[PDB]
Amino acid sequence: GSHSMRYFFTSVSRPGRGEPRFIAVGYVDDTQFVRFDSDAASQRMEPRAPWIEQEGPEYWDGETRKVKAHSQTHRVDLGTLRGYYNQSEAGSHTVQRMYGCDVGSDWRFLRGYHQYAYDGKDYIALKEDLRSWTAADMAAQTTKHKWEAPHVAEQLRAYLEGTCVEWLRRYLENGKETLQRTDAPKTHMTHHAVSDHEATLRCWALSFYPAEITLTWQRDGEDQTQDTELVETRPAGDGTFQKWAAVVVPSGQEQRYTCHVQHEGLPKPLTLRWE
Amino acid sequence: LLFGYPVYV
Amino acid sequence: MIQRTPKIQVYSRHPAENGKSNFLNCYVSGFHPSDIEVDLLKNGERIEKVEHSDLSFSKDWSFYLLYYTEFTPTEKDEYACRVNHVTLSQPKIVKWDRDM
Repeated sequence: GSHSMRYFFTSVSRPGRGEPRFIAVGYVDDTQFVRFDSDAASQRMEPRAPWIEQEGPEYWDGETRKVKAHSQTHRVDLGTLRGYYNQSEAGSHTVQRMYGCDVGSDWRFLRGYHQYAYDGKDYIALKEDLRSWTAADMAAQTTKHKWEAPHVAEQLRAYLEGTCVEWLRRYLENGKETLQRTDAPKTHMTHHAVSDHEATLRCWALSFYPAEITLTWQRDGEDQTQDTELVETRPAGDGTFQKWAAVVVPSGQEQRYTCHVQHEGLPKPLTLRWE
Repeated sequence: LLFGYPVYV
Repeated sequence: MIQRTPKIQVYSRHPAENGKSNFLNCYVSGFHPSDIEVDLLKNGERIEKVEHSDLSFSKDWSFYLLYYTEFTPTEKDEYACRVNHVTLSQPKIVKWDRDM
């Protein structure tokens, strides 16, 4: 299948209560491999996947130096953005940053990305050409001009299209058993009477990896989209994911309804039913 | 591997 | 200024069966800002040994966390997750329902 490496960074200012909170996590596909937390004891980038543990001290020292430069960059940004939007010193504000790269199933570069948000709203984001920024407002156009200066634009380019890709592949190789795997959902349905004329039908998918899954209910072939309760895909905690979709069915009509599961693990999409 | 050159907004 | 409500799910890692050790999860997602308080409850008492995931977010910027603890389900013990967040005028209690 296709693969991705993503880093996610959150900084939250906390006026009067010391330095801003900074959390960074990296992921290959839906598996976390590293963390940094400004509030933890170590003040180091820390392993979170068994396969990354084999990296030497040059890796750990360098990622720690690098993650701390991201921390410091965000600490300045928080003041900068408060000045750009004329906000007071007293409130808490959030900056979020995500970047990374996708590769196709031949492991060659597909796309690279770098997106930034301020208070949960889009701020600036890099287009697919890795050169042009989409800027939210006037404040972000100032950011755009800084970041599109040719020296700066090139360091980012060389990261996303080169380094990010090379290290993703290295990680894919080193963590083969975890990362180059597909776990097909284990599926079942349940039925519960909410009254003597109505029943909840619930379609379950358990133990699947990667997280991407589509679970939909049909009534005689028509999509029951506005009448389905569909929960957010959620982690089991052991490296696999879970999801369910539920419909409330007038009792006697169970056979009309089919659940449909699509997942890269299934060779053919499944159709489940009360026959 | 992290990006080596984050720049201020 | 952006505020999104957490969607709270309480659930076990494995299909629950009485007498086997499992893991009790409270997944909170879809929320903004990041400040959130999450407790797992056993018979309405706060469970003290509770780990949580590293703060992360989805494409739409909204946060998610998993809170988790080892437990052995029995027939009688009631489990729940209690969540507080700026979007909630009081803490929200979601009971564990094994039979879902």
